[PDB]
Amino acid sequence: LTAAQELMIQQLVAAQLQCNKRSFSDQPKVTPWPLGADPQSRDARQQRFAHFTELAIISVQEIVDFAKQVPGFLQLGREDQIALLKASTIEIMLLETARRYNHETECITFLKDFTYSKDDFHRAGLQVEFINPIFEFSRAMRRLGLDDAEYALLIAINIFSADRPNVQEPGRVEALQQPYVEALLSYTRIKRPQDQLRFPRMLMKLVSLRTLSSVHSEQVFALRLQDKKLPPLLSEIWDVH
Amino acid sequence: LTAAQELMIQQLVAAQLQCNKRSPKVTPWPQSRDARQQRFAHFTELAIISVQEIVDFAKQVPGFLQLGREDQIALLKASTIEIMLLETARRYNHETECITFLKDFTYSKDDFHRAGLQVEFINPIFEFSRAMRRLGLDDAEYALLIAINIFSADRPNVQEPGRVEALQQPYVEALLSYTRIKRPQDQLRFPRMLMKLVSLRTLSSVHSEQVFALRLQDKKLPPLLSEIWDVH
Ligand SMILES: O=C(O)Cc1cccc(OCCCN(Cc2cccc(C(F)(F)F)c2Cl)CC(c2ccccc2)c2ccccc2)c1
Ligand SMILES: O=C(O)Cc1cccc(OCCCN(Cc2cccc(C(F)(F)F)c2Cl)CC(c2ccccc2)c2ccccc2)c1
Repeated sequence: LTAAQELMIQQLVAAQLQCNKRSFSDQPKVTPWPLGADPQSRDARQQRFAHFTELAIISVQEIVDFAKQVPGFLQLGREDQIALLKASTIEIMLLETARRYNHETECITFLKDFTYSKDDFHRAGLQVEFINPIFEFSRAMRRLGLDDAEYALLIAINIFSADRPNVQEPGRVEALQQPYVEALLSYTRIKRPQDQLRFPRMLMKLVSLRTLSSVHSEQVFALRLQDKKLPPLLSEIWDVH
Repeated sequence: LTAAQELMIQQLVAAQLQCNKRSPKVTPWPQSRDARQQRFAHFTELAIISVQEIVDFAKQVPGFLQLGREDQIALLKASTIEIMLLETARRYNHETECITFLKDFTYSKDDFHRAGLQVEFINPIFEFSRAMRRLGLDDAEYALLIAINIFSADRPNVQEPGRVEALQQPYVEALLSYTRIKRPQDQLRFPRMLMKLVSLRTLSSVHSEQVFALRLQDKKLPPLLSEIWDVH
């Protein structure tokens, strides 16, 4: 690896780590999960869903801040930064969620200590069409066994996707993406020099994330039909309105 | 390149050319409402022709008939629109900004609008087409991309995803080696190609939205397309 590729990876990893520290700091601010008689009532379902929207709000805000720290992001015009973040945020959340899936327990751990089973998501009113694919994707991500440098680079590559809607300088976005693809290629070559299909398997995950983003749109659309509104920051990125 | 890999690549290239060479009669291309439905009927029929090619090509991709019938159907259902977009990109002429079906039938961005397709559908297909032309894939690269697209284990309703992924592997290896030997000083060739598979997933959603917009606009897919793209 060149010094510049090493610097680049260190920057992304360190920025990610500041984001994690913020999550740990805000865990005490989150409205506790109802550990109630869990009486299959309408009230506690709303409380679970609301508690989940707060985790999502935390992640959406960290993603905004992380992207300013990604070398090159600030060279794009503000309208393209917005467009790239609009589209890639849900995909980055899915990657960060897969990274926190525990295949042994079949549970996901957000923030510092908040851990959730399949049925926990079901209990917040999320549809099976949403839950099941996210868990499939997470266990697929685990088989690759990505480290910190690999997750971070994948995320940067995801941010600089030139086929997002409303992008005004798509060629420019592709040229900012290329150094990240290059660093991921060189890094995987050096780390597992005898698994040559690892690199293309990682990029295939970018493909899966597009489908999941679609699934997510249908979930939010099912929310509109159920009269469940999202909080302002989430509504701002994901509702058509 | 090993003999097994040359065999497989050549098989795809020759299959692709024989599917093309062999492929009929169509509704004449003719602004009134009768005329909208006309142009639309016309393109619907060109799309059926393409579906027939793709289906015939898939059953000749080594690996495809090793799968159960259910997975065969599931992978074709999902792949068809994506391969069609790939074939459409291939028939884009950069110099005329027009797309040519079947040697002869030629159309511009306007022609697609005059047949009542969303602009939200047309503009992304033309963006993809021209991006695909910059990449300049050769016959082997296209063929191999298509086979890789077919064997995506994450399609809806796949029963044996581990098997589908196992079958995708040798096509991915063959594309890696082909690009290393045929373009040795373009390191990112290979990943740029795989990144088109990402674009295609999103184009697939855009297409579902266009199918949905036909449903509320009282515009019916003909039965062979309906079997693929309508719900229920
Ligand atoms: O944990 C951290 O440190 C920061 C972080 C990183 C990633 C995710 C995260 O919180 C996610 C909270 C759980 N979640 C909420 C959610 C996300 C996106 C949209 C919606 C909504 F629009 F539907 F409201 C919701 Cl409710 C759900 C989670 C999930 C996991 C497993 C099955 C089903 C759902 C999820 C969904 C989409 C993307 C990522 C996670 C905090
Ligand atoms: O010409 C050949 O040799 C065989 C061939 C190869 C590729 C395409 C093809 O048919 C062209 C049909 C044009 N088309 C119709 C269409 C395709 C897919 C879905 C739908 C529907 F769901 F809307 F019904 C339609 Cl109407 C549209 C075409 C297009 C190009 C550019 C802008 C807008 C639309 C297209 C759309 C999607 C995928 C491929 C082509 C025959």
